[PDB]
Amino acid sequence: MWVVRYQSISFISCCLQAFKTYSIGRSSKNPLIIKNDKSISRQHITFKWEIKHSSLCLVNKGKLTSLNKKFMKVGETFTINALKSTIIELGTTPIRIEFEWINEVWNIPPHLTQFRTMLSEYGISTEISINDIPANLMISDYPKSEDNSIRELYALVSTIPMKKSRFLMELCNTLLPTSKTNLKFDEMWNDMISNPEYNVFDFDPNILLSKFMRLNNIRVLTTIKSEPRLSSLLRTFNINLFAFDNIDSLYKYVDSLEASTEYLILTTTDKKENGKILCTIKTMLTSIIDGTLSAVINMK
Repeated sequence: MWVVRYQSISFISCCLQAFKTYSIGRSSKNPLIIKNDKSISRQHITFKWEIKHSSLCLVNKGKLTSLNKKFMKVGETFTINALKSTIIELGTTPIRIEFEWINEVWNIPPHLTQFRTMLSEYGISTEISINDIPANLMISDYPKSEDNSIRELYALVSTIPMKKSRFLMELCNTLLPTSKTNLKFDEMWNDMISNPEYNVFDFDPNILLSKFMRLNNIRVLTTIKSEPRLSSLLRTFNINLFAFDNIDSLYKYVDSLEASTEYLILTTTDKKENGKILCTIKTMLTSIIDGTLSAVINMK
């Protein structure tokens, strides 16, 4: 997303909506007024971007406007590319205006498809396949989520932060139209992003992953042919992952394994059977984060 920010001193910030032609000046008719500076024209500078690749297009309408020390001629068109921030200095006393590209890509559940267009209109990208280039935010409704979902698994192991879906809907419903009405986008974002009632879990991502190390050296034996083929996610935690065509083929292996060998079995279903204890991803996750794994591993 594109954020612009500048400047009783009032810190103003605002999320740039695509295709809208924005403008900074002293004239009241601007979306973003700079007060208290005569070096600032009626309409001093304008800009709009459209759907990396989401570059910003600016055109200087004011007397003094400097980008990285090179000075715009009145009317000159210049652009800012979609790293870090970029600042353009305006006026005699330089008023420093900052344009940041915050490449936000969110992984969302399918029922929230109705919000994708809006999110993209404000530079928040969404995805449904866990794809390959990681996302920075996983919208998830765990524990109210499919029992053999790999999504929470993928994010927990990828230290991607997980937030309830109301976070997504509150952002679109509230802080988006309001950031316009009060030029404090940055404060709202950081309230919403640090507000705990949108958190799925009680610990920071990397702390969550820390609870994932008691796996240590253990055999994980599974009936599940998964999206990012599981073994990948768990190659991280350096764990012997073993897959079987039907729970038959897996029960075979247990007899072959020596006694007092530790294993758990990740199956379609939570239930005890043949003395052994069979669990699913969601139960394994939960026992890990809770620490109650012991009541789920078996030994031979």
